[PDB]
Amino acid sequence: AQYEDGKQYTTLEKPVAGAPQVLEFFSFFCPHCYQFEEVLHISDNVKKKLPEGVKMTKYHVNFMGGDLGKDLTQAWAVAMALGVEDKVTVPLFEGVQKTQTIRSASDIRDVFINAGIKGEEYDAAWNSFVVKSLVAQQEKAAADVQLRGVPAMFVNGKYQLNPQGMDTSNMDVFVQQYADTVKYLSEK
Repeated sequence: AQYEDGKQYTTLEKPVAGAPQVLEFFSFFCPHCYQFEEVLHISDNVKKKLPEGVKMTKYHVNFMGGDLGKDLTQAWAVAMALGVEDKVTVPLFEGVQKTQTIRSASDIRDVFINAGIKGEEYDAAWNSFVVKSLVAQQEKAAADVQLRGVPAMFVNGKYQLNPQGMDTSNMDVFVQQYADTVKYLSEK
């Protein structure tokens, strides 16, 4: 077949019930994740090809970057709670991987302040039990699929994208292959 298990995707032997339709995991410490965001715009290109009626979910993971890794998972919970993902994603990536100016929870906070989220509002969210449970949700989703690597994308709790199985001579062609695979898996 054109799309084959073990080629563009793998199938989870232990499927995950109730999982989000399109679920992406990333880390601000993750170099392919940086590429996926700034150079490839994977999430965006996937969304443009998904059917009417599907929501996309993106969660941060703990297993990279130790203490700062966890802080970032909490900050991403804050970003989801306040709905400011599209404002902090790039400066967090660049602060961690490019300028390396993010070294503490305070430095993460600075990114949000510079993005126009008020201090009061950030700190209130940071310490909120709504953010606690959003952190809990990120960890649980990752735990359910035994996640040891990012970037990762899962479709309907049953299929995992396999970007290693797609051509990388052309960045554009890779992105469309990725997105088309998501669509196909989606319709499966």
